[PDB]
Amino acid sequence: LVASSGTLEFITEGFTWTGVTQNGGSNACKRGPGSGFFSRLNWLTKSGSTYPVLNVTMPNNDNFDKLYIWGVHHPSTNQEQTSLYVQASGRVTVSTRRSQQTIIPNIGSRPWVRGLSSRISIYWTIVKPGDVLVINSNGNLIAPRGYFKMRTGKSSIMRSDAPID
Amino acid sequence: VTMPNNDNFDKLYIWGVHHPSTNQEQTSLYVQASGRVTVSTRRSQQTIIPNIGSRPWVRGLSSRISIYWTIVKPGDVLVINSNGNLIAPRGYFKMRTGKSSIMRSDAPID
Amino acid sequence: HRILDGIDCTLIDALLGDPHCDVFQNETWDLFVERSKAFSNCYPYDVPDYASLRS
Repeated sequence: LVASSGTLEFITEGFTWTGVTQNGGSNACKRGPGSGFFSRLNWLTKSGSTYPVLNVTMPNNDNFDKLYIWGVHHPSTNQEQTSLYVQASGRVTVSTRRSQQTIIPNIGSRPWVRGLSSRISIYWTIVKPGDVLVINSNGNLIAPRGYFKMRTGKSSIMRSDAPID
Repeated sequence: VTMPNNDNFDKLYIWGVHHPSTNQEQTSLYVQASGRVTVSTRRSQQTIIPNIGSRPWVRGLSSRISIYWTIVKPGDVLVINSNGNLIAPRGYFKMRTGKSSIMRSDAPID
Repeated sequence: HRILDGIDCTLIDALLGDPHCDVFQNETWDLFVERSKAFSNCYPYDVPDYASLRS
């Protein structure tokens, strides 16, 4: 989808996420002398000892298609879910006026990849002009920090190992 | 329920899974707060879990319903057991074999 | 060919029981024409794999 358009225009929208600690990260992924996290995503954790139901609205009043990237966190065990979220069983639901997609978080053990034993599933949702994006979840929700423009062109992708001259 | 197929043609049943907007709509329409729809046959098995979530304002309402079908062969028996968010079919359709298709168009008919 | 005119309903709207397609009761055809100005004025639905059930 992005290789057909060929752009990385990350327009930072005015997302409103209240009652939730933002900019969460880990010790394995570092940015400089300190720790780091994803720059295009926002890892949502608990805010103290209270994690309420999140409700956002993203209207599309432009003349181009929007592409949002949201993730579902998969902890390694039940101890990681209770330490990052208040509710032990979350559910991520991202729907629009023409589509509806719900991804259930799956608690399970993962192999040792880059020191960590946890992963995150990635699912996308394309918003049409005139649609309103409603993202409501009760746990394991990763919030997007922007979107991309779905341009129409003759672009593609190609795996290669040759140098550029 | 049990739906035997003692005919000589394929059957097509249409069943839905209701998706309420919140937990208050589930308890007001159903007794159990967590349902599960399971429609299986002798050769296939499909289970759709109801997903409680908020929907955008479409035609005044903020709830939707997922649609999944199940084709019943002659000789099979359709068993539909569920504990909530179940939409029951009132009939079926005959799966005829022909050269028909669909076409999106805006031209008038003369 | 027996051409059917889906003015107020699509093919999925006639299969689910939309009240705007009451004249298509037990109606057979050869080609269904879906208009671009078609809309739903009932309980909203979602069809995962929309090209699977319509074909």
